Amino acid sequence: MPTLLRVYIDGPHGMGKTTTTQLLDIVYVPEPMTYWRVLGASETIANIYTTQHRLDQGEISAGDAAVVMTSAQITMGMPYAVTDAVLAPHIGGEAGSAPPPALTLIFDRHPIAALLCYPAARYLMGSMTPQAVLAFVALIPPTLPGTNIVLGALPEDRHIDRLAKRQRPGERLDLAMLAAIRRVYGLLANTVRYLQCGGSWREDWGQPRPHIGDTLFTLFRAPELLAPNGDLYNVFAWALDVLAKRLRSMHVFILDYDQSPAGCRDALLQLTSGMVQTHVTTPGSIPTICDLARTFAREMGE
Amino acid sequence: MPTLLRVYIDGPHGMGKTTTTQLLVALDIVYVPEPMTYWRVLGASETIANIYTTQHRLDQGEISAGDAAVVMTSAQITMGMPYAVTDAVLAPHIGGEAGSAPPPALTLIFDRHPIAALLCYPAARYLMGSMTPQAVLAFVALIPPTLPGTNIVLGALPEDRHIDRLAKRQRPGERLDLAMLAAIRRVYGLLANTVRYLQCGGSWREDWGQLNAGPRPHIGDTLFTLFRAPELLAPNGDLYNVFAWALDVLAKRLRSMHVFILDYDQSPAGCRDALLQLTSGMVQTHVTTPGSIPTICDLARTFAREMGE
Ligand SMILES: O=c1[nH]c(=O)n([C@H]2C[C@H](O)[C@@H](CO)O2)cc1I
Ligand SMILES: O=c1[nH]c(=O)n([C@H]2C[C@H](O)[C@@H](CO)O2)cc1I
Repeated sequence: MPTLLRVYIDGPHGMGKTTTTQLLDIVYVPEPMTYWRVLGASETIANIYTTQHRLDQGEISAGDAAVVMTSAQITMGMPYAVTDAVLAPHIGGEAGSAPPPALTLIFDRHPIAALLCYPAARYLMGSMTPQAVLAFVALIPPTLPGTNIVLGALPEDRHIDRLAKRQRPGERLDLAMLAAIRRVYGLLANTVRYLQCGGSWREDWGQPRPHIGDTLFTLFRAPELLAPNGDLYNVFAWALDVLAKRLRSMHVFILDYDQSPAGCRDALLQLTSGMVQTHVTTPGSIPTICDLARTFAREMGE
Repeated sequence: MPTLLRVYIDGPHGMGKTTTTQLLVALDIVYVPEPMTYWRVLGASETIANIYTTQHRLDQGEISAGDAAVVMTSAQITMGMPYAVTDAVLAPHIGGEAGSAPPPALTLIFDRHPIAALLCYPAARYLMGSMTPQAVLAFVALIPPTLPGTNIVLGALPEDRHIDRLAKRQRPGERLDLAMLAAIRRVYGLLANTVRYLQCGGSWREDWGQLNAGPRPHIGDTLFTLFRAPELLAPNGDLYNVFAWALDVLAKRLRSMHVFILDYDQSPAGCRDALLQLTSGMVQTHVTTPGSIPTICDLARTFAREMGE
């Protein structure tokens, strides 16, 4: 059966991901901007940044910001969620990780962006409950074989300069969200290594590979998740087992962004060499995926 | 290898599902209750009270539509988490179908399936104007893959009788909304139809233009009929592909479910035995490890101990 290579370009916003991956047998599943702005709701991006502003300015409550914020995170990852679901059937097993794949699918972000990272970063900003965050983790789709996630690398001061340009419609420069999101993505990369090096959160919770204190597990030592004796409630501990399961099988690659669009584009091409591809499940899988990838781009990509 | 029998008793509230599920277990078998404690303390505060009050404010014209959807969506997310984590934690243990075939080593009886929190209630609330169709479709797209041996028992009770029942059985925060009762009832009716329409070979894409245990129902008698919303329609007249792809997920999730109907218009003991009768002809599954049994047993017993009642 033909082989496919899936590549999910992810990381904090304002790094140059999209603006260097478009540059990059090869299909590009762009950002669902039309779905965020119109199809699922109107100006979701604007709504997100405005609520954090009213929150920050004391015009609304933590609880107000939280319901508005949770609701919107559902809108943000909808296209990512259906795409996975419709795609999942065609993904076969690892391809003796071989000749060039029949198709390379470049995604502008992975389902965990809206299901884990942004929700985690907003909890870190005081606008989302760790319980809501864990609800989204619990809803992360199973990790199919060949899930290659490229995360971005760029110094802060430089990310601020880019961010100053990658201003989405409705977006407001919030260096705190920029720091909350950078940290979240940082912990994300540490979590994968932790899990892949054989770390057990249950065994390390009472506080070579990263320290549990440097993985995403640190965020869930939140007072809301703990019983009167400091015990993590089981529902939550089960949501953490699922986070461990989902993340350990992912393949993570770092693309340094502190270089030229060419260089970034050039680097992404090199990383390609160690990504895990897979076989499709049917003869028509490739053609169907392509049309899927083109139909998504036309409709929701702006 | 040891087999397992999972049964989710679902359907509208105010019918007697929880009582009979209990009874059934009072006759091994383990009970996975409604995460009441999660809905009112662990996940958030008084979520059921929050749900019924928001619709109310909506109805009173005190809150706008958008205000309510924002609250409903969030509330519905809290309502389903225990169901969703339990399902994701169970999954690695579920093996292939066995059948019924002799008695199972373990029988799990669930109070509602994940699709209640991720589909039925949201669809009923959309229908009540308290949530958006895109949001419902967003939940649908997130319904977990249907494990084999998914036996769903949906309840039936005459409308008048259901109404009088509701007029008693007090849930904290729940305020008697009969419009919501009918909505939830119709949603569950469409659900049953949908599973079947799907099993009789129905194709929503082939039948879109038209908008066993019985003949194939009409697409307009299935859940697909709710998604004929102008919000989800492209200027050309058809659904945008995002929503169309979500409906493909719905058909895929409900196609492998084994739905059964239980009559609630009888005594609690009757419902128990009527249910204990449906059970026999229900699909079983092996577990993936022998120790899946003890594992599964404790998860259920732990869930109940921490979230039930
Ligand atoms: O789940 C998400 N939540 C969120 O708030 N965003 C913001 C980041 C950026 O400003 C713009 C483009 O990424 O959208 C993105 C995602 I995916
Ligand atoms: O997703 C859900 N949404 C909802 O509104 N409910 C209501 C029904 C009943 O009032 C009470 C107990 O079931 O909670 C239940 C679920 I599961």
